[PDB]
Amino acid sequence: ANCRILLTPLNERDEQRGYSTQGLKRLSGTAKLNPRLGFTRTQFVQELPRQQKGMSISGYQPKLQLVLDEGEFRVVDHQGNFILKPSPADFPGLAENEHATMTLMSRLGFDVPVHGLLSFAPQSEEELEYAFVIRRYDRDNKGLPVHQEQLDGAMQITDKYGKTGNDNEQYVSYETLARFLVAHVNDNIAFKIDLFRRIVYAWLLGNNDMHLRNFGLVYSDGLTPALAPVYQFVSVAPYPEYFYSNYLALPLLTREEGGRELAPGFHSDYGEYIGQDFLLLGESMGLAPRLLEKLFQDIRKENAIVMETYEQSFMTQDHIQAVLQCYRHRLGLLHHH
Amino acid sequence: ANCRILLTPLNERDEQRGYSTQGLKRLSGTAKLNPRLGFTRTQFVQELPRQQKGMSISGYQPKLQLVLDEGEFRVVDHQGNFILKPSPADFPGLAENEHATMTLMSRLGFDVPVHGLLSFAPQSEEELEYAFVIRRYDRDNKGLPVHQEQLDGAMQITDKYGKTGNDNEQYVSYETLARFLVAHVNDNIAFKIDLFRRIVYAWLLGNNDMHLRNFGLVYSDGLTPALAPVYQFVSVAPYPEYFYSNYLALPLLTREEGGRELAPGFHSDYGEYIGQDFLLLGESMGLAPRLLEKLFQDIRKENAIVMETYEQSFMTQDHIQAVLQCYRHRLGLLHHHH
Amino acid sequence: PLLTIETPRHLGEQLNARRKELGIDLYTLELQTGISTSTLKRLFKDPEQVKFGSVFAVANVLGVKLCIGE
Amino acid sequence: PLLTIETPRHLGEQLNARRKELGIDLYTLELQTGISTSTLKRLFKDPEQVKFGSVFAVANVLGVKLCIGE
Amino acid sequence: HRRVKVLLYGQVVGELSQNDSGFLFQYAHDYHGPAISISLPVAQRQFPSETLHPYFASLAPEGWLRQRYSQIQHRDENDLLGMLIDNGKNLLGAIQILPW
Amino acid sequence: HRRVKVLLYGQVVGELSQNDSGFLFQYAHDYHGPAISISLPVAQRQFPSETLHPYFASLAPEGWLRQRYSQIQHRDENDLLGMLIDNGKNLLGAIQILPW
Repeated sequence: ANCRILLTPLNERDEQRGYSTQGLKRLSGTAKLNPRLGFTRTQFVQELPRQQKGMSISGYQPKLQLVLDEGEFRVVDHQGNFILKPSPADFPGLAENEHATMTLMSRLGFDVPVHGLLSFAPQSEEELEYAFVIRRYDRDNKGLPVHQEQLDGAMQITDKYGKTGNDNEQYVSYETLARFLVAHVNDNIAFKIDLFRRIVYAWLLGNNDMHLRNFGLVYSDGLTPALAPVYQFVSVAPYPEYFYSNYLALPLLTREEGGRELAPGFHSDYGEYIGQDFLLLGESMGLAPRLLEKLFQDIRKENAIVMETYEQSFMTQDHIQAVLQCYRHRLGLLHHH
Repeated sequence: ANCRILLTPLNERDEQRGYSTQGLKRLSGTAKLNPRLGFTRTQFVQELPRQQKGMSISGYQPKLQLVLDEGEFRVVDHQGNFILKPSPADFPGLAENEHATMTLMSRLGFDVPVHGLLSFAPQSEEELEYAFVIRRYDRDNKGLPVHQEQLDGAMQITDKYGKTGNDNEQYVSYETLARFLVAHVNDNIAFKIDLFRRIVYAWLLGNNDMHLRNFGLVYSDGLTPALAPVYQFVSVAPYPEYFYSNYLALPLLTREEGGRELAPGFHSDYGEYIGQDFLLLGESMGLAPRLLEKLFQDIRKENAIVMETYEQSFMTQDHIQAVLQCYRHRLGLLHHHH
Repeated sequence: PLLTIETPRHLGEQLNARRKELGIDLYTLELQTGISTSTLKRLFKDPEQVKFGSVFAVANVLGVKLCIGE
Repeated sequence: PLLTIETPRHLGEQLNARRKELGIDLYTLELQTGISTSTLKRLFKDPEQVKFGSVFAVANVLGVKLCIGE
Repeated sequence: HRRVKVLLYGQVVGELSQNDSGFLFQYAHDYHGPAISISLPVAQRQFPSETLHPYFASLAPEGWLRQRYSQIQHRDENDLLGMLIDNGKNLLGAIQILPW
Repeated sequence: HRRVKVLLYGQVVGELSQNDSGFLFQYAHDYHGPAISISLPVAQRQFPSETLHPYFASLAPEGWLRQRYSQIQHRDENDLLGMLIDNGKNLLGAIQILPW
């Protein structure tokens, strides 16, 4: 009864279709879009053997390049306008996870490309398999290429996680990264709040793989760069090994680089990142203390949206149960200054 | 007694020479300049017939181009560094008139090129004849050409008095000239005050010949132009046929352009320009009233300089007296304001 | 992209226009800058009677740079 | 020919330097503009606490243009 | 009728032409330096006029200097307004008027 | 061990070469437009380095997309500027990696 694009309830006229007219409009730019793909999974997604074992979940996700031919999707081999991310073979339901999270991000007001869930043509009367589709952000209105760059390259960092030393420690942090960003984009307060909330919400939602290749710079309005939209936002809470590996992808504070110093929350009885650690991050960004208090109050008010969006999503419940456990836990830690 | 360059009193040393060393330095940059020219007037100045009459007295003035070879002045026909201005044949003592006026303008703080009086080589034991010499402002320290341009061409006016129709009426005014200037130079208050004082002193001293070609634009600071220094300031008061032609070269206020309207001073019982007229001029350039009240007071306290400079100048006593009623009469009219 | 400020009202009008295109409400500016909302509504219409430091502060928190030329 | 104002103090020193290079004294500015000489001295030291209209007024008197960029 | 080169600071910035309908001052399409006069902006490039542009007329000397030059060199008192070519090298400022 | 060309917004910006000692990136001397990265300013123009420049190294894919090419072709990461050419027409942005 919920929309496979917007996760909003369907309206009788749309219930049988499974997609609201609002969602089909938002994705394609046309209301006559066919979200039922005309190809099966195995027709274009060829599974390679063995893969790896120590890779992050994103490294197992296949990517297909899609284009919109007269309201119908068609797989191209080079330069598409859409990207289709099916669930990896070993992580069933990941596409519904990315769709759930990125819908929440969009509902919380972040800059998110239009996205949704498309289904593969069935093979033999099995349950329909749905995959995650998203519009590419390095294209403009006429589908013309827009230049972009990932942060690992801009910061001249050789590793997604900053493991650039003679040990196993990380030498780039979210604080250090934010200081780099304000040096090269427009320093307005609206940008600083958004970036601060991206970091707090990656922690709250369990995205411990927001590394330097998941930040981007878009060269749209002339030579001045802008922060790229949210992407690759998945909650790792349903997967306990990958989740218990790290609290976030990067150290939160600059004092933590190289394992030289611990975040204040690590010395507390909670032993993880807490609210005072995120206050110190905001302080370094130049956010006023009065503002951060209000910023924290807003985040508390948004758990209503967080509960709702995940509960009306298409993930498996034991996965939804996992995300809300992590969220409620870390949202509780924000109160400790 | 007084220096032929600076008009300041000479000391015993320099009395017989007629020139102070401090003035010889201002003119040339060297203390052993020879201001006694090594050529006669008829050597270079041809005696030209008097063409018509009733023009400007400057339209009869010869001009010679001089260069400084060592401490000696030398006549060239191509681009020089000095301009020598003899007294016109029909107007004796005009060179001493420009020197007195120009020295005064320099003493009143205006931007004035260095200048003075030089003597022609005599023919046979006669009265020494003096001419006005002045350094060109379109030259820098190295003597390299600096670009400039006169106002009539800048404003695209085909006559220096603005008689651009067959009314014979004047169609450009000092109010309109200043409005054009601030459009193309930097409008700092320092520029406006200098310009406003230039126009008031042209009226005070009897310079009814500040036409559009006695204004200039200098292009020194790259693209930004600046108003040229003061040049061609002479008092017409000694010469009545020319002095009663106009109170000023151009109409004062834009309301008088082409004769459509009269300045308030002409409607008053004084019948000429008065203090109110120059308030309306400055109050059109953006000068605040409290500033204009102060600017008038500074002009009153400078009357000590005007008396002193002219009385010690090298003009005939009848000429000095003519200029000083013009100054004293018009300086009083500055009081009739509000 | 350079715009010469003609009057103080001009600057106030541009800054308020900039603020709205960034989606920033007044309460956020009060919390960040410490300038009261009443003074901010003042600044965004005519900042003629507003301290220069506040106008300069609001311009910075909005990403606006101030220049001078001749 | 453009200078980015870094701080309010940076603006005051630039204007005061422009004022001195033009030969204008404080009493001339008080008559033209109406801002007192004591406040003009504060304007050229640190105009953080001076009304923005007073700073804009002085900059026009000195031939200084005020622009905004991003 | 006549065609003459215009140069500022020793380098040619354009050309002044005269025909039957009038005069035409032209900046060279490759000159992007300072303008010779605020009456002739570099951005406009081409300048037509039936009578001589007021800038060019004003560079000619007048008075005693126009009399000494015209008593010995008979130029057409008005039709040929190019007395500037004869005086081109003795102009005020950094401008020269030189024949082709 | 190739000399490969880089393409931004469809126009040649320069070329990236691999020699004996290391790599060298060369903004073409006539290019005065936007730079392909903030790590690579147009002003420096020349860019030598021992290892692959951190920009181009990050332009190469890493996940399921890299294991596809590592399954068919599989050069065991022996040609560092020579893994970008397998997808030089599949890069994010307006950048292209094209041989000669």
